[PDB]
Amino acid sequence: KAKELREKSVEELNTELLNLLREQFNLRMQAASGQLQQSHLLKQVRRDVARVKTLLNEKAGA
Amino acid sequence: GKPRPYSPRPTSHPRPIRV
Amino acid sequence: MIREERLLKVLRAPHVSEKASTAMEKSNTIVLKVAKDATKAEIKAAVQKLFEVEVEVVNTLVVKGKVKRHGQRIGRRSDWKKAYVTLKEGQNL
Amino acid sequence: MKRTFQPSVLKRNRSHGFRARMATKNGRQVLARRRAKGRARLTVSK
Amino acid sequence: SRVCQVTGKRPVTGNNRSHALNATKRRFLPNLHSHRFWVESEKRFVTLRVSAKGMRVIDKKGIDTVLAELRARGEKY
Amino acid sequence: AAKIRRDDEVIVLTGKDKGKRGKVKNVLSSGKVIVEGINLVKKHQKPVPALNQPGGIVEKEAAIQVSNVAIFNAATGKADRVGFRFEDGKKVRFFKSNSETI
RNA sequence: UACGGUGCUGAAGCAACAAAUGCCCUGCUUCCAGGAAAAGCCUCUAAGCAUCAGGUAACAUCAAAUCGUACCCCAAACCG
RNA sequence: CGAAGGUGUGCUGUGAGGCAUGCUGGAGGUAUCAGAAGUGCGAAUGCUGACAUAAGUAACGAUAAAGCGGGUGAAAAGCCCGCUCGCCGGAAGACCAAGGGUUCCUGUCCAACGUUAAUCGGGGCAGGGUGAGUCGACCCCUAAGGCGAGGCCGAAAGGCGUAGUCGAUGGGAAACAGGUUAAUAUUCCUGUACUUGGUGUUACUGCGAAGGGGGGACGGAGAAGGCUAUGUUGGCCGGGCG
RNA sequence: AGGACCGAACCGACUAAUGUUGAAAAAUUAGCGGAUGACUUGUGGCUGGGGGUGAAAGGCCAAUCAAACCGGGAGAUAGCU
RNA sequence: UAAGGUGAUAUGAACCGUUAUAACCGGCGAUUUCCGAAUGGGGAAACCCAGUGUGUUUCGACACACUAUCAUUAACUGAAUCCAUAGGUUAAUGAGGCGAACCGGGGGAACUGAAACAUCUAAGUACCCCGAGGAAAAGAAAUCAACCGAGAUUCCCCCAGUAGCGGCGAGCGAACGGGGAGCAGCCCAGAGCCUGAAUCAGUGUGUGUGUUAGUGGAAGCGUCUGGAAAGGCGCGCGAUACAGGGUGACAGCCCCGUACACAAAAAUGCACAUGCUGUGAGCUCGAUGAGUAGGGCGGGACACGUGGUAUCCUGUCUGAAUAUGGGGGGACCAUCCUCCAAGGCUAAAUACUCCUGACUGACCGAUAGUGAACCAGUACCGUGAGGGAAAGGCGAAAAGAAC
Ligand SMILES: *[C@H]1O[C@H](CO)[C@H](O)[C@H](O)[C@H]1NC(C)=O
Ligand SMILES: [Mg+2]
Ligand SMILES: [Mg+2]
Ligand SMILES: [Mg+2]
Ligand SMILES: [Mg+2]
Ligand SMILES: [Mg+2]
Ligand SMILES: [Mg+2]
Ligand SMILES: [Mg+2]
Ligand SMILES: [Mg+2]
Ligand SMILES: [Mg+2]
Ligand SMILES: [Mg+2]
Ligand SMILES: [Mg+2]
Ligand SMILES: [Mg+2]
Ligand SMILES: [Mg+2]
Ligand SMILES: [Mg+2]
Ligand SMILES: [Mg+2]
Ligand SMILES: [Mg+2]
Ligand SMILES: [Mg+2]
Ligand SMILES: [Mg+2]
Ligand SMILES: [Mg+2]
Ligand SMILES: [Mg+2]
Ligand SMILES: [Mg+2]
Ligand SMILES: [Mg+2]
Ligand SMILES: [Mg+2]
Ligand SMILES: [Mg+2]
Ligand SMILES: [Mg+2]
Ligand SMILES: [Mg+2]
Ligand SMILES: [Mg+2]
Ligand SMILES: [Mg+2]
Ligand SMILES: [Mg+2]
Ligand SMILES: [Mg+2]
Ligand SMILES: [Mg+2]
Ligand SMILES: [Mg+2]
Ligand SMILES: [Mg+2]
Ligand SMILES: [Mg+2]
Ligand SMILES: [Mg+2]
Ligand SMILES: [Mg+2]
Ligand SMILES: [Mg+2]
Ligand SMILES: [Mg+2]
Ligand SMILES: [Mg+2]
Ligand SMILES: [Mg+2]
Ligand SMILES: [Mg+2]
Ligand SMILES: [Mg+2]
Ligand SMILES: [Mg+2]
Ligand SMILES: [Mg+2]
Ligand SMILES: [Mg+2]
Ligand SMILES: [Mg+2]
Ligand SMILES: [Mg+2]
Ligand SMILES: [Mg+2]
Ligand SMILES: [Mg+2]
Ligand SMILES: [Mg+2]
Ligand SMILES: [Mg+2]
Ligand SMILES: [Mg+2]
Ligand SMILES: [Mg+2]
Ligand SMILES: [Mg+2]
Ligand SMILES: [Mg+2]
Ligand SMILES: [Mg+2]
Ligand SMILES: [Mg+2]
Ligand SMILES: [Mg+2]
Ligand SMILES: [Mg+2]
Ligand SMILES: [Mg+2]
Ligand SMILES: [Mg+2]
Ligand SMILES: [Mg+2]
Repeated sequence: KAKELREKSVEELNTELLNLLREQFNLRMQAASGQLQQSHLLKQVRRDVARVKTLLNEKAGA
Repeated sequence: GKPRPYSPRPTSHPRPIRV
Repeated sequence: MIREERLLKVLRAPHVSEKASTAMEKSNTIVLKVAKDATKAEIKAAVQKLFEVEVEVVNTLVVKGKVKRHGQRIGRRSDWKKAYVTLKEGQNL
Repeated sequence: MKRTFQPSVLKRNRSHGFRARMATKNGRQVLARRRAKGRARLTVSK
Repeated sequence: SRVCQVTGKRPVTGNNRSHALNATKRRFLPNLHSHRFWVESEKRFVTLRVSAKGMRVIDKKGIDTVLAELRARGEKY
Repeated sequence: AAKIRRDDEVIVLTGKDKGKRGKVKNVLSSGKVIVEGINLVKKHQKPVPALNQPGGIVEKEAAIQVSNVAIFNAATGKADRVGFRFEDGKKVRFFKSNSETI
């Protein structure tokens, strides 16, 4: 996901961040409720948000 | 061993004075 | 107007207890664990946008973490914020 | 009997607190000594 | 502080010596005087805190030259 | 690199189970390896209510120091030492006293 | 009645007298030892602004955040 | 095929000592001849740890005081429930500030803690619990006092202080009764209120400050009248006939 | 009217007994003095060690005072034990 | 670099990876809350409250940036007051705080010793303060010497516990000269000629060589005792590797290493090379540091306590000659010798170790060694500064004792 998301534009990567943050809220809700056996999903999305925010800074200039 | 000694505490009787 | 990015970081969990259960069936109120820096306005914006329900008033309090002992080594649980979120007449969560 | 320690958090902080220490060079030397010794609590502030 | 602006003379420490040669610490203070000097460049009076010795240096070098030295060292007058 | 790896067929050089041959099931970071049917121990398993209903004196394999097992050459029919070479880019493992890649 | 406590209904609900150290009272009387400050508030204009800003009133709508709130507190929880 | 160390035994030298070996122990030890010393302990009211003694002695912390039945339990003088008795009641009741900080409530446990036992607890463990436009803080405002741009002063460090800026123990907007939780409530609910500011609309219009004036705004003591909180009695209503 | 009188709260501390390895490193009990004042008390502030403060006792300045406490000079020095 | 991974107590859960995007290691980036110099104002540190300007607004509001102080410089502005100056605003650049020791400077004890004590000592020590650097300081003779000469400074060994100083007590204590380490000389006080030519500094760009990950790395079996072999016994083998560590008892050959040989995409240190920018060499002529030297008074520093006391520093009052001149040669004078103050710069030998790597010990081995082998500057004590512990070992393996 380090080369795939790098092909995307800033106008295609912000919406992607607004899909992950939303997914992270849904997983955080499911986890607290008692549902979700797949606890590893929490880390995948948290690290995926990091990747996307990292590329946003690279696209900006820094 | 021995514990740290106490600071002065009230005394019941005056030491007798011999003079 | 508050960013959706901020509105997705203020609701941590639904709070499960007898008082939360009673509040949800008596005073149509949902008890949420929320971010410690979240405001009543941010809670009232997030619930409306993420649960698609109509919010009347948010009441908040800060729960002070307990001092617990784990193998004669003193520790302290983190303080967290509790939101009593009152919905309208007929909405349901 | 009234004992010597009569607690007041305001007086404690004003007399011995972090900002009181920082206000004078001698107070800053207290902090320097305590950091050098490696105190977990520099002042009463905590 | 008790510092001559011209020369830089300041309090120095020495001893009082009695007949029996008892040494007690004393200070030697400069002969400081606040004096209004007339400059023939800035048609103005300049108030310098100066030693009696510093006033003799101004009489010898001239106020213009001495004020130039103060600006060089970066001392406001 | 590691001279002994997972799936490798090894022989035990020292211990109660000396001469016995087995496959390494896993390698621990503490320089120890689990070899199937080698360093057997009789564990007294406590009765758990949640996961695994019964107790019973369970027979399982204990870790053995990696320096207590040698790679089994198969050809010679005895313990051998592992060396390292470069045969077209990749780092491979070879036996000592014959010189054949694994 | 799970003997802890829930559900349901509901009479009279007035008067007289007494009465504070509380209220009227930041009063009144009197005395000498002669009894904070500043803002909110009210009012006045100056520079300035001129059928604009702003002011007043009514009506409508919106906002009032944040932190404390448990519990002990003449005491087994504070200082000893 | 058993090192050091430990513990017996035998032998041995003038002594400090030495040698051998049973048992314990389970991995070190070290001849000889030299070399170097943190090199030898009974005392120092020595230092640290351990353990004695007095001694199963004194004491168990207000002389307000208990008794019994039932319950739970392995066990009940102490816990729970009931009846009685006694004690406080300008407090030994109730609500706070300060200070403490979970001690609150529930379930569970009784090693240690509780001067006894403990099923109990402010003890252990786990879960719960603190809801505000109106209460308080924050906030606006100042007091003593603090800090203090420039400034004045001082060997250095620094000291003092102006403009300022902080600083409550004082001044400054507004909510009440009833109901509710195991544990919060002027905060939740019900009923009925109130305050301040923003925006918009409509009408009418001199608005505007860091400045001026008013106000805020103040002592001790004493006295009297009018009141209410509150109490008492009667009436009223419900129940009672011992 | 009052540094007026009697007397609770409140402030104090004259006497006695108790206690003295205490219930308590200054108290308890019974009496006792002041109790509108040179009164008492909450909160905060200021004064710093040869210095403070003292209706003055060398009193008090964190259970320490004819020179606080803490660290340093420091292993002061000790013709003494 | 890799077949294993998701730090520890600490399992489990859900997973990731196995020929390369798992994890791990290194270079370079990104992110980097709040407090703290803390810097937008305030404050009882980790909190409270703003202004300004952008951009976004679902009109409820939201996001990001900037706003300390002082110094210097520049622009604009600007009093009493005519010019002006002070003052004000804005911008740019720098500073601020922290840190073991070493270093230079500003201040500076007393106990103690003198068998009392005051001169003296302790000691320019402790301590406080300011400032700097990787070192600092010092430094290119107004120096010594002795009629012969030496040739900046610093450090070491001698000279020597000598000469001296000294209530001539207690004590203090040189220099000359010699042997070493190291070695380096320059610039301004100025005008012209000629030209930017020597050389130290940034600046990229190549070249080697270090550093920050790593790679390969020899050779052993049988038997005996035993729980286990690395031990005994037998017979082999490697050695530029028998340093060291680990492995069920003591292993050159089981493992990790070790000798030895290799390694860098990226960043960076040092040393050469080569462009660019600033810097200005060389030659001739001239100049040669004044409230200064010296003096009187009071102190201080010189081993040197005022003494017969040179020399240095200066708080105070004075005050030359300035090369045909001036300083010194230990009172002072003459002679002779020697040097040129009152401007500055300068590497090396020297000092130190908070911190990093390797290696070493007739150093300690749990009351020792750090206070701390252990979740220690912790618990605990104190209002505070500050004080300040105790506490290591099952086993080879948890096989940590089912029933
Ligand atoms: C106790 O002795 C001290 C001296 O150590 C005093 O003298 C004190 O006053 C004595 N007290 C009694 C009650 O005699
Ligand atoms: Mg002893
Ligand atoms: Mg509400
Ligand atoms: Mg609240
Ligand atoms: Mg009264
Ligand atoms: Mg309450
Ligand atoms: Mg009590
Ligand atoms: Mg030994
Ligand atoms: Mg030997
Ligand atoms: Mg000894
Ligand atoms: Mg002994
Ligand atoms: Mg003896
Ligand atoms: Mg005893
Ligand atoms: Mg007896
Ligand atoms: Mg008896
Ligand atoms: Mg008895
Ligand atoms: Mg009792
Ligand atoms: Mg009973
Ligand atoms: Mg029992
Ligand atoms: Mg009883
Ligand atoms: Mg009862
Ligand atoms: Mg607790
Ligand atoms: Mg309770
Ligand atoms: Mg007990
Ligand atoms: Mg409890
Ligand atoms: Mg003031
Ligand atoms: Mg200033
Ligand atoms: Mg000031
Ligand atoms: Mg204010
Ligand atoms: Mg107040
Ligand atoms: Mg309650
Ligand atoms: Mg009434
Ligand atoms: Mg009276
Ligand atoms: Mg008294
Ligand atoms: Mg009494
Ligand atoms: Mg009287
Ligand atoms: Mg009376
Ligand atoms: Mg006397
Ligand atoms: Mg005292
Ligand atoms: Mg004294
Ligand atoms: Mg000394
Ligand atoms: Mg001593
Ligand atoms: Mg600030
Ligand atoms: Mg700030
Ligand atoms: Mg403010
Ligand atoms: Mg600095
Ligand atoms: Mg003496
Ligand atoms: Mg003596
Ligand atoms: Mg230098
Ligand atoms: Mg000559
Ligand atoms: Mg390798
Ligand atoms: Mg090898
Ligand atoms: Mg063998
Ligand atoms: Mg062994
Ligand atoms: Mg000259
Ligand atoms: Mg002179
Ligand atoms: Mg002279
Ligand atoms: Mg001279
Ligand atoms: Mg001379
Ligand atoms: Mg001579
Ligand atoms: Mg130790
Ligand atoms: Mg031991
Ligand atoms: Mg404390």
